[PDB]
Amino acid sequence: DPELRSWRHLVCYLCFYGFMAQIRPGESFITPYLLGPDKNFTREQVTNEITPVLSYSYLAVLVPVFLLTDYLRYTPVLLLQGLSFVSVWLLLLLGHSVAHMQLMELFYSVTMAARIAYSSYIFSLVRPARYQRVAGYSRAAVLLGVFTSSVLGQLLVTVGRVSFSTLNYISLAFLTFSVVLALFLKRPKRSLFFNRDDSVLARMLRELGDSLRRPQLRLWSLWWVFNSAGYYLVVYYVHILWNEVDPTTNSARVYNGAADAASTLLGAITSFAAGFVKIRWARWSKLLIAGVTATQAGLVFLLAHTRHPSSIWLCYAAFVLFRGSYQFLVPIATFQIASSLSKELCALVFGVNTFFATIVKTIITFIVSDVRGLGLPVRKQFQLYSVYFLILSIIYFLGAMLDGLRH
Ligand SMILES: CN1c2c(O)nc(N)nc2NC[C@@H]1CNc1ccc(C(=O)N[C@@H](CCC(=O)O)C(=O)O)cc1
Repeated sequence: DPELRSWRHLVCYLCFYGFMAQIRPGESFITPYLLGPDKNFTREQVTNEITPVLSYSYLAVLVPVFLLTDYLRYTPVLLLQGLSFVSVWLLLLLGHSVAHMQLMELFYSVTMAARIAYSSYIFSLVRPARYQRVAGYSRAAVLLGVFTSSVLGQLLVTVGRVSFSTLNYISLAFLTFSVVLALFLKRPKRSLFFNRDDSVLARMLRELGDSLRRPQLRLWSLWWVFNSAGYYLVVYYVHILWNEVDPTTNSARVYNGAADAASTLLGAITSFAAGFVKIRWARWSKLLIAGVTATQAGLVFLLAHTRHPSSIWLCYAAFVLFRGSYQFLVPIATFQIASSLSKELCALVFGVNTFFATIVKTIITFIVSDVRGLGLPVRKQFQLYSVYFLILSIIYFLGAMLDGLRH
């Protein structure tokens, strides 16, 4: 056992690493960079040969990372997420082939699988009497870092007048700094599943079928599997659609970072406003899902049918409201699933729901989006995503009536 770190030097460093690990100013401007005059990629190569590999590689690495997150005690995977972000921005700046960007999506899928490597790091690092204050400060440092990277990426592009290549070298400097900050993180001695000194598995399975027959876990897991698979299929491809609506030559008029900083600012407001709604609106739960999914059905339809370049701000508003609609139902889903679950059980169910949502996301993106399937453009596949939410909101509205008139 090593020497214990100072407490104020620990929380001010977890909230500084969790702030600096989100600083990727050129993250919202990857698609205007790939579809720009610096990359030599067709519009049909980005939406049908590169971006479906993001959902393929996410399915392949979600279970290896989630096991390696708990086996390696959450410090090498926070380093793997930092080194895969450098490998994304090294393949952005030095990659020219389509296979160089399919590899880039492979490295970005490692970082998306390691998004829980920081939320579960401070869970095992901090004692439970001190955890909810540190998890409040950390989460408010993550969503401040996600906000201020899109603001810094927008101010460098619009006000600063830098190119997308220069912005990705600025983003590469903020990402090598996040690798150095991940080296000085205190590794925990025991983990939640594998490193525990002790069975854990036996207990889990035995305490699962009791919790599997809960009408709120079984309802919101089906939301997490299907209504979140269609969510991320919009977020992957909305930057390809914004490059089609307003195909500007000047990089300073792109405003992808202002539309992803506002969706983070609205995503933090609706997630805060959901915390006073998790319990008192849990009875009218299928009607809340069917009301938001039908709202997401109209916003994705509004994205797919705005064709004039002057209505690019309507496409920016129909995605800030789309991310605000989804991030409203995430604290309600996180509460109603993990209410009567253990911490080992809630880590399993949220990992299984994210895995099953990645199977649905892979099945749709192979049929609808991939060139080996249909090979649809981003407008004709956003019309299929619009009727995907409309099919889902009708199923939840029938469930809010065929289980709502039985009283
Ligand atoms: C970088 N960006 C991108 C892009 O713009 N264009 C292509 N072709 N490929 C890619 N690769 C990945 C990424 C677009 N795909 C994603 C994938 C995942 C997220 C994501 O984790 N969103 C989180 C919020 C975290 C955040 O704000 O980044 C959410 O819960 O909605 C957001 C966008």
